[PDB]
Amino acid sequence: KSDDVNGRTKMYKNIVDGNHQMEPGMPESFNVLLKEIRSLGINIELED
Amino acid sequence: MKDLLKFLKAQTKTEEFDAIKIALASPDMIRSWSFGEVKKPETINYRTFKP
Amino acid sequence: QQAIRLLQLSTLELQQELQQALESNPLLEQTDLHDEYQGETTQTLQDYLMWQVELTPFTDTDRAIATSIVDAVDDTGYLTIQIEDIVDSIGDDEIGLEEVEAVLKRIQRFDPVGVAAKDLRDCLLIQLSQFAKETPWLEEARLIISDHLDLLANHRTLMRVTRLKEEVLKEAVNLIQSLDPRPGQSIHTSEPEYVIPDVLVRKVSGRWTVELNADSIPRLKINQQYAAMADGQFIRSNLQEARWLIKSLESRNDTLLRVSRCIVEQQQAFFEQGEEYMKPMVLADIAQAVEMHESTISRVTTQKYLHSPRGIFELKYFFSSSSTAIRALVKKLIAAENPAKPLSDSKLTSMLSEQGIMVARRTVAKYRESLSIPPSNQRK
Repeated sequence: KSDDVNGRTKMYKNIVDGNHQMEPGMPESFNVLLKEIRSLGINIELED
Repeated sequence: MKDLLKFLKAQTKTEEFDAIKIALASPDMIRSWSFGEVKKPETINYRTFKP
Repeated sequence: QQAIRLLQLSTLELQQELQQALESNPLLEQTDLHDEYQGETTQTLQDYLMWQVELTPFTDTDRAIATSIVDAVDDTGYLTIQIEDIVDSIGDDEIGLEEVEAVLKRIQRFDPVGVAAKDLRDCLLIQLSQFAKETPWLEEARLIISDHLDLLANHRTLMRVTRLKEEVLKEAVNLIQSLDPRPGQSIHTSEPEYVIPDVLVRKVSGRWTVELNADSIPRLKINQQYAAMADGQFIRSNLQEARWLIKSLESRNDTLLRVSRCIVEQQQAFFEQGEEYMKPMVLADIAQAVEMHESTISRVTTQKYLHSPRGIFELKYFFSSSSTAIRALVKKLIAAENPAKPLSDSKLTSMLSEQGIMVARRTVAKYRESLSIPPSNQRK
């Protein structure tokens, strides 16, 4: 609905097509929080 | 080629993850994320608005 | 030579040089330090055109071709690349140069209609294709721009070539004038670029205050907690250099203020009415008014800009390297106002002397005669 950068558009191209589904991905503001923590002397990664 | 770049960026946005890591940052690591050193306090040029 | 280089740099360039110099010696500006959230929003430009390609099926292979087009779209709305040049960008042999025309037209047909069209006649011609709507005058109209007959309208020379009937064709050309040539470029919130004023000028009631200066002027304070007085002589030598610096800086502002007073006084005629028609003051003429050397006044004149009620000016443009303009002034003045009391010849010469334009009582008469208007005969 809101947060995701790509998911909103890839969803919009669906709603009009008539296929109600989602390709969620990850919220963008979490990707922001990662950089904001990364601005300190702290490192935060994504494993596995 | 150009399709491979254009969509490669799109379909590899589907790259996934798990298990958020946390640690302390080393000077070599902190320099790893650096694309350059910010020397000058100025923001934008003001003669031209190119930064 | 530290003072001479100090004066004539750009006000922005000077403070940049001092900032480096300020780091090297312990002097401090006013820091506004008293020791005890959103500037952003989204906008869409070509991003709007990209909304098209996601929803409209091109399949996968053609969508990348359409995405390659939107980059080439200028702010004006036309392609910079050649139709064969985007063909080079895709780097594929399956484009055929025919398929690119197939997709290029389809993105042209999404609003703004006419967009992303080479040569502007496309834009006008491909404007018309969707615009056709079966009617009314376009059939003759589509002929003019398509046939290369677009030499016109340079000017009835078309009639010889077009053979349509004369005056009715203007009801086509009139319909041609209703097409937007280049959608959709629209105003963003850019102020746009504003030139920070050096100096300032305006008129308080019945007077002219050139007092200036904008907040460009750096305010430097040489006092710090290092007032303590090889080591100690370094701080005395640097403090000595810094006390000379503030003095030389204060003199720059003192000179700008003075030079500004004398360049506005000499040129006021231009300043008071309109633009140009400036009496060509010379650097030496202003150099004679005040002790300053011509080398120093040329330097300070170089890059220090000036704000005026009409326009902003480099102060170098004030320099340079008659009857008609005054006539229009006479006409404008006498035609203006005069609701009951006509403006006497004496009053005109008074008004023009007040504003700085020098004309004799007799020359105003001859100028008014050449204008063909009799003085003061007209009244209530």
